[PDB]
Amino acid sequence: PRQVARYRTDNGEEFDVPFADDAEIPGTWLCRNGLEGTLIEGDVPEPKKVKPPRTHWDMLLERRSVEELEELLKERLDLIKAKR
Amino acid sequence: DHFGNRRLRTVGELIQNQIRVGLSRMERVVRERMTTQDVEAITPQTLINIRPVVAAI
Amino acid sequence: GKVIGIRVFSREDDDELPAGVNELVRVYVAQKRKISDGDKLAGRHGNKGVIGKILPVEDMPFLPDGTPVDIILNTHGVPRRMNI
Amino acid sequence: ADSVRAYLKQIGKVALLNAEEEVELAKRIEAGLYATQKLAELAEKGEKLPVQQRRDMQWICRDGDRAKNHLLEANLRLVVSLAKRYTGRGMAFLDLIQEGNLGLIRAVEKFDYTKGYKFSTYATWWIRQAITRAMADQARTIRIPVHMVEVINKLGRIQRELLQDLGREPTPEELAKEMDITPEKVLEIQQYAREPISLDQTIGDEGDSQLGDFIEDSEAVVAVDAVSFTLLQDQLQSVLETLSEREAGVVRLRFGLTDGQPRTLDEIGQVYGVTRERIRQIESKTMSKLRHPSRSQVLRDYL
DNA sequence: GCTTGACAAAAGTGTTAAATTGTGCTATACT
Repeated sequence: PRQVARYRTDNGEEFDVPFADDAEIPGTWLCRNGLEGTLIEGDVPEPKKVKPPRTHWDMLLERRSVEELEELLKERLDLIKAKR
Repeated sequence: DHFGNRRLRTVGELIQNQIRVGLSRMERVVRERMTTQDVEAITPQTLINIRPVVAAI
Repeated sequence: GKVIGIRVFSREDDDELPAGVNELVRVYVAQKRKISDGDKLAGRHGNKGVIGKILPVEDMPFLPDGTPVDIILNTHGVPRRMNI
Repeated sequence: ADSVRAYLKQIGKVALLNAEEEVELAKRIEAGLYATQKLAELAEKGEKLPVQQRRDMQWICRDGDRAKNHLLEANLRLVVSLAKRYTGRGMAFLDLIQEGNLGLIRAVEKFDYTKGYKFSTYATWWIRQAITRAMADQARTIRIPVHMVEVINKLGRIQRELLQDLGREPTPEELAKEMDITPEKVLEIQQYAREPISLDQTIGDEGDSQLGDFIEDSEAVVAVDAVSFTLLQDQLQSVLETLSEREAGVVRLRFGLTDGQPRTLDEIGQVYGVTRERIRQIESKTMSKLRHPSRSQVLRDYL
């Protein structure tokens, strides 16, 4: 008893991953390539964690209010104008 | 060099030399500790970490 | 051989064993080794050699007393080699 | 000749900064982030801006990133001055430095020029934490979560302190009491702290043999057993012959001798098409037949 | 030679509460 599932990597390589006939078939599979692969047939239901990695903007917004930033930008722009 | 130039460390003496390494490197730790630590808020017990001493023997 | 002594170091009995060790026991076995053919004998002058054979006391070069000799040593010391 | 020498020759080229310069670069960086975010938000909200001004904001970014890079390249010395103290603790000097630079990068991202504190004041925290956190995540061949590396060091601290007060290594009870945890926990903790040893080491005298050579492969096959096991399979085959055709198959399926996977009474009764109780009854009789002296005496030796 | 319904133990399965684990952070100044 062997199920043959094929996944597709982002770079274009394909892989065959034999599974048991009775068990569920995943939608994404860590392949020999080292990258994630999506299965070709069976629909994916891929529930992406959807966790937005914290960025430099997040760290600045949590200390400067948008008004303080707007005032600073005016200072910089009023400075670049003067340079002309 | 010459034969007579041989010293011959005795058991007690070459043991002491190993202690020197333990004490000296212990003072190297106390120098670093006292600068970062608050003055008068530290004692010999807090500055002395005898680990390199006992671990040396 | 025979078992001489046993030393048992337990955990219930507080004792003091490396972390994780519960019980520690050591058995001492003794052996009475008869001088056997193959063993290595030697004198104080560097002469050494194994026991090639052990004859019964009956068939052994014996003095006129009937007093058998204990060991028969060949003339190891070649000339110049000496071992005086 | 030497690499750590090279890294120092380059960071030493950058010119250190005064209190006034830090704030200017800090300002340019924050202006760069907001300018970049404003341009992205205006497209989302379907808004436009004056042509000349919009192009001015774009340059604010190029100047903002130059500020970010300039701010880091100036305080690289600070990272090294902090990385010197953690050498020899199981982490190469450079690795400490690079991890310090990672911490340094974050300090720049969170520094606040409005507080008026010198930059080195707030950067030392992140650079320091970046190095320590790195050691707990990389120093050990067998990784230990930081919280466990945290408690292990706390226990060694109590141990060292208790060692200095009592004049004797504190027992698990003394060490557990002072640390407000069970003595068995400190023991379990003391097992985690142990680090591995090198197989490539030389325990034999004068490199006669490395340590790894003395490790048994207990999983390797045992020739005598593979033969006895083979003779046992052959002997059971004969014993199976004495049983009923169906009765022999039931014993095979019940223990999985044929397909290597046992089957419950229902499954066995499903292949023979009878109740699961009937299979239970049949099996019991097989065992009685198997315990008969004629059929069973031959297999005792196989324990 | 077989099945029924009882009953139980054992094996699962879904739902929750610890605990374990990973990340962020600390503002005299410190190069």
